[PDB]
Amino acid sequence: IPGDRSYTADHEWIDIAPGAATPDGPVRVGITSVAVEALGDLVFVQLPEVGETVSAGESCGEVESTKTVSDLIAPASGQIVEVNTAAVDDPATIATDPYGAGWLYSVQPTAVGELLTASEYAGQNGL
Amino acid sequence: IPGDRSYTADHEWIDIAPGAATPDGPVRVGITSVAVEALGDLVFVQLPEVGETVSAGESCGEVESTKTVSDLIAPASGQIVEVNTAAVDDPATIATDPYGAGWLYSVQPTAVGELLTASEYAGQNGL
Repeated sequence: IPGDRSYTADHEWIDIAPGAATPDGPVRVGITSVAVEALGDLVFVQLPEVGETVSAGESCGEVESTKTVSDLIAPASGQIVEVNTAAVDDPATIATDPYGAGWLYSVQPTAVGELLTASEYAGQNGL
Repeated sequence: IPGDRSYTADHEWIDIAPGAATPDGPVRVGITSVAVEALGDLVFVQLPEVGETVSAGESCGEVESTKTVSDLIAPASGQIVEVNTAAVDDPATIATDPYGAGWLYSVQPTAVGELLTASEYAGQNGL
């Protein structure tokens, strides 16, 4: 659980350093290693469209394994700027590298929901 | 993670002790605390019917939160002897006590799938 980003109780991360101001630029969002182990082998991923406005705490897509369908819950309100199409196309990549090449989208934030540090999130997950 | 029972890579348990002969009695199945953490607050459970024959590794029911639907994958082949109507009627009970009052059903096993010890299952999930 990289201490270089922030996390949600719903097992996502957003690349705002904990304590930091929300950047004057697009920040990537993804799922945690704990979500990967929860889900199993990923088979389908549905992302918001580039240019859509999402809201913190609202369901804005899904990740899906052979056994589980799980809603993506936006860590931040804002406009979607990029989607990681390599991730959608080869969802096995998300499981390989959830904090790196497996990022799911980037958002330009106007607001953030409840965010946890890596320590707080690790603690919620018995780590 | 109670050391007294067996676990699957899909985040269930079954009350067969490590190295125990597959028993003459019915044994309980349920989900692990890792499963609960991942799912969130549970709002709906679908279990197999009493009298139904299930197959190890086959999807035999479902647990559901507001954000996730997740298939129950049978740890064991066998006949469903009993279901926890209490947990189906009050699924919050499952999050509160996944290894005790939150058990889901009991099965009379004729076979078992891949099972893991408490420690092996802990090691896969970094606990």
